[PDB]
Amino acid sequence: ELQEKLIAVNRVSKTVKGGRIFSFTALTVVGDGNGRVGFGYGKAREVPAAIQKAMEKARRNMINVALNNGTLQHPVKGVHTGSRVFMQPASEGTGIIAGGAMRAVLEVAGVHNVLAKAYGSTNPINVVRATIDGLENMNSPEMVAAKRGKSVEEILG
Amino acid sequence: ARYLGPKLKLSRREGTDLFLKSGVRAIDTKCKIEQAPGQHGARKPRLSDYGVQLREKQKVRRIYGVLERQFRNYYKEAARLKGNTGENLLALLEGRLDNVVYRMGFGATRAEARQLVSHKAIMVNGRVVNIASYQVSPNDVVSIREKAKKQSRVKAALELAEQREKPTWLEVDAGKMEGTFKRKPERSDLSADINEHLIVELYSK
Amino acid sequence: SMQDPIADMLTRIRNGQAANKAAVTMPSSKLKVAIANVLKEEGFIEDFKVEGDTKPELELTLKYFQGKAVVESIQRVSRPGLRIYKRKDELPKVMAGLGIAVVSTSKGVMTDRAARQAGLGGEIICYVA
Amino acid sequence: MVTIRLARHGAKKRPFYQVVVADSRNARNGRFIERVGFFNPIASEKEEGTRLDLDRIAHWVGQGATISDRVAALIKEVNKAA
Amino acid sequence: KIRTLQGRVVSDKMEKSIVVAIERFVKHPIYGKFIKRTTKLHVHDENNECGIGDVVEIRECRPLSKTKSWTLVRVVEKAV
Amino acid sequence: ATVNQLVRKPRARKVAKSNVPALEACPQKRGVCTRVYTTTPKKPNSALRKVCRVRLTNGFEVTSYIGGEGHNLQEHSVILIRGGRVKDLPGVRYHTVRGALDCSGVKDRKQARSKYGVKRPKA
RNA sequence: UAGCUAGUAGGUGGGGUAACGGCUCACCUAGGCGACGAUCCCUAGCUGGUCUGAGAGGAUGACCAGCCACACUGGAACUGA
RNA sequence: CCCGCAGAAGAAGCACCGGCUAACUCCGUGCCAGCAGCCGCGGUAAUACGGAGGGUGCAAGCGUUAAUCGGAAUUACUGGGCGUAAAGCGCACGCAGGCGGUUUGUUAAGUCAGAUGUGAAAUCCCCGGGCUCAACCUGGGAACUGCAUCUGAUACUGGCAA
Repeated sequence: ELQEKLIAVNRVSKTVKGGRIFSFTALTVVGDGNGRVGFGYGKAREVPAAIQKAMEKARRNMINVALNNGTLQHPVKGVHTGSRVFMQPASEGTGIIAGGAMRAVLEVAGVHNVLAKAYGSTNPINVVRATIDGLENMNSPEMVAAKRGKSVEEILG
Repeated sequence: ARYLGPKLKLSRREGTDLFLKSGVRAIDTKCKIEQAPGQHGARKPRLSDYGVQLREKQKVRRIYGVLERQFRNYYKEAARLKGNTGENLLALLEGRLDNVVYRMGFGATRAEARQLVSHKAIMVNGRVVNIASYQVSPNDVVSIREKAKKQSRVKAALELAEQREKPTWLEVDAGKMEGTFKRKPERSDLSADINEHLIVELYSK
Repeated sequence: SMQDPIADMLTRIRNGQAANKAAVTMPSSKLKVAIANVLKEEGFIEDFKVEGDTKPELELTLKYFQGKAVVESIQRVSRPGLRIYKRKDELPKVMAGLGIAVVSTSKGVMTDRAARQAGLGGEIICYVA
Repeated sequence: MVTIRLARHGAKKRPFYQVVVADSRNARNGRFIERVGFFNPIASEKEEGTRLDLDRIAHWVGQGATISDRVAALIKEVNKAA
Repeated sequence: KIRTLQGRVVSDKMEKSIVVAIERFVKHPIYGKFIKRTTKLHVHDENNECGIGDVVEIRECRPLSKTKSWTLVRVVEKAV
Repeated sequence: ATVNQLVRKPRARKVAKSNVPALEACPQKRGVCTRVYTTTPKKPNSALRKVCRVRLTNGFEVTSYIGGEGHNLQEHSVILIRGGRVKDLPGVRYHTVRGALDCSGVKDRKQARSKYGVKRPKA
């Protein structure tokens, strides 16, 4: 019911007095498929422990995003540390059109539409922080009407 | 243009029954399923995100026996059509003449159905068609030609259809051998286990 | 040297929202009042004062529904170095329709939503959402 | 010299003639003023197979448009009265 | 009604003919900027009724030389 | 940026040149094929690559690589030259199409026989 | 490629063309174009269209069609609407 | 195009399998033979070479080469930057050019609305029809984002006057 998904695994080194000592860094995202997303980075000496420490970090770092019956509300930019993530509302887009580390964070959000495009850097670690940043700042018409207009009807035509 | 090969090995690579070898014996019982697509079939590969798209795209193609060139034209026709692309693409595959006769139950397998339609045994609307990829329109009727009727192939196949799921978009009488195509199939009317979500995504790259 | 008096509104409002200022003031004009009247009836600004006899000071008063800003992003479109005009069928929809686009049409200054039922477009003043 | 003639179109062994108003010095499928209808030699009983804009044809013959042999039979074939 | 175009006189010492530049306010095809373009024209008129550097009225007429297919109509807001 | 400067000087495209400057818009050419010899590769590799200089019919003098194991080229026997560099030998920009006018296919090649010009085995 | 142009820019008169027009001659005026690129060099038939591209754009002009120019090369005229 | 005869008889190959990218072992050679679009393999235990088996992809086609676009938001109008990655002229004045505080009247030049002419046909798209289906042909519509004229709107830019 949480729909876990690992994205990428990278091997890093420390270069100590004895020599190179290696370590593994993972990148996982979780999400119930109804509007909640969350990522955990994680790092350990071996791959299964580096994955598992990313299992727990993502669960406690979940954020809530309101969805328009399975798609996002409006087109939005998602700039975060050289990664210019942009997505269009794509009403009934019939399949996730998204790139690397773009599909995993979106299919756990609970979507099957919207087109995506990533500009600038394509680093997996930054773009998954770019997608959540683009998702969280979005507002739906039921709370746009609260902050301005004081009416749900006239703000959407 | 056809497969012409071991049409149970395609089910072993996909890990599910594709109804390529249904026949009289319901349970297969000779497949060695999920353990030998080849020499190294015991091992489980990593199956990356492009792989789950390619296996999903091939699985629907292995079922209906449609090649890549003809299947890609079906996707472009489903893209230009109004509504959901995956719904139209499954409707286009379910509207094929060789598919619908298997849905009528006149063929035990789709390959048997594809051979039956090619041999001028389908007599649709009083107009004989031997094209497997003939897109049947709603409220049409299909029948069996007298020169190919009751020749121990179809009566062995129509008695195999009562253990099937009884499609609700068509009606079969099996006494006059006249099958009608009432409406376009819906998403809930078909198998409902196939995921058309991965199908559209693969053709976008 | 103070080329675009409309973008002077837009940089003061946007900085007024980030600085959590309750009210802002600027030298008023007829066009400055018209856009402020559009923002008044749409829900971005509750009221504005135009006090002044020879040097009117358009005293806008910013609102905050929560600790965040009501005016999320507001941008200048019809810059004096690049004028932008749009037809009735080419009026943009900022933020999937739930964000207005102040347009200077032949009947006056109003939103893109109001201009479409008017059946005529004009100069796209700004994108406020 | 303005003439009303047929333009050979369609696939091989499936001809489709479009009755057109063109100049006699032009080609068969070449430059023309305007088209005035079509004609289907290999037709069916579906709904059609011969259609002409007779009011525009009579407009051209007042300006000296010569009617060629086949369409003159087609003008007789369309049967203005019935 | 005849289509008349405005324009300002550039050169006058041309012996019963005159050079007038027409300014057109056109949009750029790509960048969308409004660049003021200039359209010079040889305009026919009587001997000298308008000086150098003034706005005149131009209409299209029969060609009268290797250039100058446009003639003058009237002179409004004359030179100073 | 600064659109006013753009109307005075538009965006100049990145002009690009091909890696095979032998009669652009042409798949293959033939040459008189003089001086078949060998060349040692660059330092990360070590071999005795069978390379060949080609005097093309257009007047160009270029060197080409002979793919496959063994050839029958000596100072003559006009061959077919196609594009494609080596990334092992500096200067070699082309490849010899085995199975052509005067260069036979590589012997005992059962796999990838469409390349190297090898026909189907008889039985 | 920063200067180009001397029937060249315009005017008067004559001749010429189915027709205006330095189209062509006599005379006079010293004009005319050009930094919103004149002249010079290289290359290229143009367009509806084609391919690609979400779009904007980019490349392209085979086939069908419209226009142009050419008919061994250069030049010239006759017949003929 | 339809009917009759005979029988599965007359009809399947091509590329790839280290990652990018779908697919693995074994044998032989040992920085040799050779592969390779890039990263890079081969140093006597090669999923990268050659062969065998197995598999993957496409299919009367399959690979290679050549050319264009895309990815390339590495020409950024949409849609990039200039402290250290490439990028502030050493500084200043200043012509053309570009932009320009605020109020009123006027103009409608730009802008917008409507109408007319035109934007050939063929081509794209949509709704249908006809070839056994499809390719293909065809009817109608839309489109041809453009240009010109006329009638208005006067909010914004421009001209004029104060």
